[PDB]
Amino acid sequence: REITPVNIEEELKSSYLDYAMSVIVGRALPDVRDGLKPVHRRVL
DNA sequence: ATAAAATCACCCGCACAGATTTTTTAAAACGCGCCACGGGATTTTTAAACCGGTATTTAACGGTGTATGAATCCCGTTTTATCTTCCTTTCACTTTCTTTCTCCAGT
Repeated sequence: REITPVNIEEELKSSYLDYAMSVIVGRALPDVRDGLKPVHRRVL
């Protein structure tokens, strides 16, 4: 209800995995077909 | 190299609150002087003590029915004891400027 217990390990793992996957797949690595990051493609 | 979140100076007019800065004014002070007042030595008069006596006026005493003084419990007020601090100060160190001493190539 208003208060629900949660273990710290699960929260840490979920949040860090989400952040790491988002950063790896959508911010820093280029594509092999056109060699562009998402920001470059959006600007163009 | 991509993301998340932040910070400061000045220009132009106008109205007002607060902080210096002259300017004026009333109190305190100084010097000189004179006459109002108090001391000293006589006259005069009256306030209060003393004898009466009488005629009131007060205070001590015995019942009822309260209003308040000491005790307890709190909370804002002011004192006092107790921490940190920025400018003064020198001072050994470092840095930076000024003069001097050679080198030294050229003729």
